[PDB]
Amino acid sequence: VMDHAACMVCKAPATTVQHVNYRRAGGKEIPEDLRALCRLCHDACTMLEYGSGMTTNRIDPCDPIWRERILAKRKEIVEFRSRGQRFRKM
Amino acid sequence: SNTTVEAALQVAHAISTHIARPEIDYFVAADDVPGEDAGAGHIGESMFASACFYKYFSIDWEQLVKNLKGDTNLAAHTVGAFLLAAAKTNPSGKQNSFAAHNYPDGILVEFKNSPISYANAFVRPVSVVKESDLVEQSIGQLSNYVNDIRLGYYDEQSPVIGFWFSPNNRYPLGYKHSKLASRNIGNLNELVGAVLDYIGGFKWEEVQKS
Amino acid sequence: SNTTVEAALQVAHAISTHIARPEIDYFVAADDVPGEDAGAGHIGESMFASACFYKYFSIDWEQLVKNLKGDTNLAAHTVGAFLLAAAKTNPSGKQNSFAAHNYPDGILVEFKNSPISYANAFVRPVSVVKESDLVEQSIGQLSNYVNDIRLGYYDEQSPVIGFWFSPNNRYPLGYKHSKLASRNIGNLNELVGAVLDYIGGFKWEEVQ
Amino acid sequence: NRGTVDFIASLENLKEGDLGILRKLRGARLDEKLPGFDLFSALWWPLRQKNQRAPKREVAWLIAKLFAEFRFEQREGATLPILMGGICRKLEPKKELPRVLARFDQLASLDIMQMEEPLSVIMGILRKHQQVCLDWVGLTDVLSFWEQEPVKREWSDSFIKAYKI
Amino acid sequence: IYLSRLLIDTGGNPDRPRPGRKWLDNIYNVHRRLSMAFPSGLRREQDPHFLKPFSPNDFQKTPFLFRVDNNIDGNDKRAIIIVQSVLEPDWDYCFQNALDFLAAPPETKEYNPEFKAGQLLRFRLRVNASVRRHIPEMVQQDGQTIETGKILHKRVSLTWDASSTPDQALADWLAAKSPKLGFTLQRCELLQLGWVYGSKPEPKNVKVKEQGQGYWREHKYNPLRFRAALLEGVLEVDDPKLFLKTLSSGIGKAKSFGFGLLSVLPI
RNA sequence: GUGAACCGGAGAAGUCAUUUAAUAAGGCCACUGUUAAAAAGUAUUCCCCACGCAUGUGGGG
Ligand SMILES: [Zn+2]
Repeated sequence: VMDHAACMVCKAPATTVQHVNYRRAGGKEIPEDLRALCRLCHDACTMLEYGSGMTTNRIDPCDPIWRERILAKRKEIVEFRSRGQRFRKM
Repeated sequence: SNTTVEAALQVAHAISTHIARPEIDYFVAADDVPGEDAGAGHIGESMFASACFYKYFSIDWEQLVKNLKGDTNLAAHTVGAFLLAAAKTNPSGKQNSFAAHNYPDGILVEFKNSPISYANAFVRPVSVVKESDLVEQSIGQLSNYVNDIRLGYYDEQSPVIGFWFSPNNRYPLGYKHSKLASRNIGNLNELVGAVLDYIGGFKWEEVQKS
Repeated sequence: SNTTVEAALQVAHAISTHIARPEIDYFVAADDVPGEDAGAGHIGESMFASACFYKYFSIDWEQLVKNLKGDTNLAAHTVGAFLLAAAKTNPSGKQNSFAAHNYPDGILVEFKNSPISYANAFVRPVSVVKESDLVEQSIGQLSNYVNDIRLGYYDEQSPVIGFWFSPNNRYPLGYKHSKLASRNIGNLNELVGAVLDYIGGFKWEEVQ
Repeated sequence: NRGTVDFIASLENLKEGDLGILRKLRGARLDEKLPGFDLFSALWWPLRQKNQRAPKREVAWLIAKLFAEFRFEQREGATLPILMGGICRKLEPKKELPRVLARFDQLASLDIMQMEEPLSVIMGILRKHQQVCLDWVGLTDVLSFWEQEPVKREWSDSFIKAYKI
Repeated sequence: IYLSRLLIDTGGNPDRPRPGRKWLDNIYNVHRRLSMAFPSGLRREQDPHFLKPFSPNDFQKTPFLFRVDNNIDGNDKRAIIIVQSVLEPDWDYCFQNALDFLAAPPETKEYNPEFKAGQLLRFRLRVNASVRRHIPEMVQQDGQTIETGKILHKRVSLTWDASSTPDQALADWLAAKSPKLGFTLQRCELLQLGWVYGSKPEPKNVKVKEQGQGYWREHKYNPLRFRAALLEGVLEVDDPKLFLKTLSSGIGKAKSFGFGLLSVLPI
């Protein structure tokens, strides 16, 4: 509700939330530690930090340095994804 | 138990015989004007821009009879009512009262034992500038293809013929030399009577009840 | 025992000669009684496509008689009725809602000692021009590839004889002024009889 | 654990097509090919969002690829050091046994990213000696908690106990 | 004033993600995006790349009118959005992170419409067939209950007599109010009659946590249903000082959700 | 403011030289994804506010 039902980078109806600072988790986090995102952008963010070795300071989508890589990963997802596989798995 | 009942009617997705005409652009009004009741604008064109459509139905008599558990006259009434309904019904609203333009320009009732579609007559698009003879050349293409198929895939065991309806307008006497046409009909009720006569020998005006 | 029986017929996956354009038919289920009181997205997704397919069968004349234990007349009847059924049957998948009982506009029957598939004709997609249609261009490219194979991998001991079927000669095997097949045929049962009497003197009357 | 057991059951629930999808991706990361990412996400994410102690993404990806290429039925009491000890006490102790021992001991100096290929070598040795069972859950837990000392101590102790029977 | 054009791909491969086509599922989403296409000065300077959180109070609330129709361009299906506003829109700032929403780049043209008496314009218009009934609350309860008693005044869809046609009914519904907005209709042809659906979030105050500072806010989604009627025809003009105000504003209620846009072509 | 207090085991050093893991193997035989649908001839459109209240007009999400 703090972000008015909008994904942060692509400005679409947000359906998930991505953490930035991980040193509050387990049920003690603050609303300023979390950023709202949609499915495509959060999947791109998950791809961008798989084996990057980030422990406590993860990807911040509001940072204007991570915009290009997120956009490129989003373009790759749009070009190569298959909705049938995801619909079949669930 | 087996709740599923087998269908006795197959209907194809009705496809046009020409390319899809684009609608009128409205973003161009800020930059220019078509003129003072001139073209690309006030042309009239009767009321609107129509579109020719090719429709296809395939009713199987045996499955229809076995679906109703006998009652052969009721199935005949259903066939006649379905044909009359399909002739003069618009798919959406705005029901016609009496306009005579809702009547189709061509019906080809055939009595095969194997279903054949003539949709391949319009693989080559029917391009024209004048919409008056667009229907006429569509009937011409359909006539050429039906002649080709009916004398190319022809077997001697079941040589069958059919009927045809038009408003005696788009050359109904003069296509394919009336090899398939046999009875040429200009009336809807007379065509339904002919179909009911060929099927079992009934007539449309006789049976209207259970 | 050896329950394995090898083969007599090979069928390839039928593929279109052009780039496919799949579609979605957005269907909805209209209620009969007013008073549904449901306003949401109740639309559905059902898919379909239209294409021009290239099919390729192959019947081994020997090893079919061998599987039939020397019954040459039963083998001839099998070949003839297979020709009939493959020419005049389509898969019964969603035919009650699409009704696409279309008939082939060209059949090419060959007799040769080694199997060749002309599916490499349509490696380039068949783009449609305004002057022609899809089927005519497809038959033209097939004729091009058939002639190039005929004058290419060509042997002197092994002759090749082929027919060419089209309804009322609507679509001849179009390749300039060059006629490829040895006998153009405009009827189906006539070509079935021609193949049957090439096979060694079988007719479409007593074998059934 | 329970996330590991559910993950292994889900992996064994796969069919030949998805196993081939995972098999085509050996030696690759997770953020490279979309079908592999989609399959692994749809197999792993509900378990992670349900169980807090589900295996990490890298460990689960490694076990998924190893199961794809080296499909072994899940059984309890068939851990990797036990089978390596059973195999190792059948060769001559002069040439082959030091080589296999060095191959097994290389794993202690590797982190979890650079461990698909030595584990593939060990499982190829297992497959060459007609093995059809493995403990995937215990291996997954050991890989999840790897940089600690007691886990490596138990690994080597199990190897010694299998070797000196 | 200005007219803007957006093109969206409707066909394409249906097994791929198509976020441009999925955007047209909710009309509140369309309205919100078109509102985000109106930056408010310092928002551009503070956020040139549009990455800070979206705030409705940080954008201008000037009204605009838009219409979503469909067309065919040679051999492809397209969805056209025509946006009519009063300030210059900024489509560069709006879709700069969503270039894949639009199949073609947006266009904008200046509109200077004025027509003296004697113009037979050809018009297209999608109205909201809405009416406030005097007795719209019978409380038709469901289940075992069928009739309880309460009364309120609410907006509902237009209804016509069973002996009449929807075409003529909508024609007289438009002609009844027509001299107030300043035009005379010669032909009125009904082309469509349907519904428009959407959803909207609303904050709700669930209980305060330890120093929650203004309760804990949770989103709750409420539906939006409209009855839409699209129609073309030919109309004359009279009192152009009234027709210009008719063109500046919309016709009928729910003007902010795609309705009321009057498209006129001079003839 | 204690067998304690006060208190350096320190300086120094190439493990260098030599080495193909080589010769070989078809993953083969079998399989409909079938049965279904109006985005439209309705009888309540999910909320707020100006007016006098003859199945009322205007304005905003
Ligand atoms: Zn997003």
